[PDB]
Amino acid sequence: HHWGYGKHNGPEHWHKDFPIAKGERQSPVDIDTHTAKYDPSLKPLSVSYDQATSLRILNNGHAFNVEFDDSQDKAVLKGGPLDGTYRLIQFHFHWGSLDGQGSEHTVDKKKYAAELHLVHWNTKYGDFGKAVQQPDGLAVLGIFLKVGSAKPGLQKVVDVLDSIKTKGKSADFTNFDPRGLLPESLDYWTYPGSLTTPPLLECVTWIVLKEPISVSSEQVLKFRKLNFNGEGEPEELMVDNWRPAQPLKNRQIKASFK
Ligand SMILES: NS(=O)(=O)c1ccc(Cl)s1
Ligand code: NA
Ligand code: NA
Ligand SMILES: [Zn+2]
Repeated sequence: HHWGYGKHNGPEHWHKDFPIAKGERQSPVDIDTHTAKYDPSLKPLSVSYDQATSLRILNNGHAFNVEFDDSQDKAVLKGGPLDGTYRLIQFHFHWGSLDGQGSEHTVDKKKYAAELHLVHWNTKYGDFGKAVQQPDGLAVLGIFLKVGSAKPGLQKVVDVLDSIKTKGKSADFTNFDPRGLLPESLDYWTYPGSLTTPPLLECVTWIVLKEPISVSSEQVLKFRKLNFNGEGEPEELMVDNWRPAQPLKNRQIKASFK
């Protein structure tokens, strides 16, 4: 037994090994757009990715991670709701078996085909491992994907997936520019939450962009050819690797835009 996204190990089972799954600040949530309040004290988001150094791409049996050098302030997120500098460590996606599902956050109950998470840690805590012991340790930039026209800046990711088909495979992945994954607008919603995979730690300031990016049907079809299993094991397609919306509890979602 190990956690996953199947009938016997999926989100309804996670609380048995990770009791915080039933906690007070779990993610994702539904973003009810009429209940979210504009906050004039929020700042524009500052995304500084010009000096990013990607290193490697890894199939971890749950998703694929594109990893970055986080030993200096090379790719950072400031401003917005944040009171510090947050360094990019990795990005990954969640996606569906069908175009009508796959996102973790929803917007007025609408599901997108996929969701991109750019994961950053607060530099005042020194390393990612210490940051995930803190209530303000992480900031995750979430971006919705809809199916339509292709996203050119995603294609290098699509094309390497053949070399990391199965759990545990990694490949060199240098000189990837994450600026190619952003929409035009940086307008956002924000709320306090958690990692959406075990260990489900309640360390995250979520920043979810209002504008989706559009990717082609062929791009998301290639995500769906990945495998949850290892090489030489029975093939189980890596699809529907999303957690559903969780109770909002005593939280307020704020909007950067009126
Ligand atoms: N899915 S997420 O909350 O971005 C996340 C899961 C594990 C991480 Cl490390 S970051
Ligand atoms: Na509100
Ligand atoms: Na270094
Ligand atoms: Zn995620």
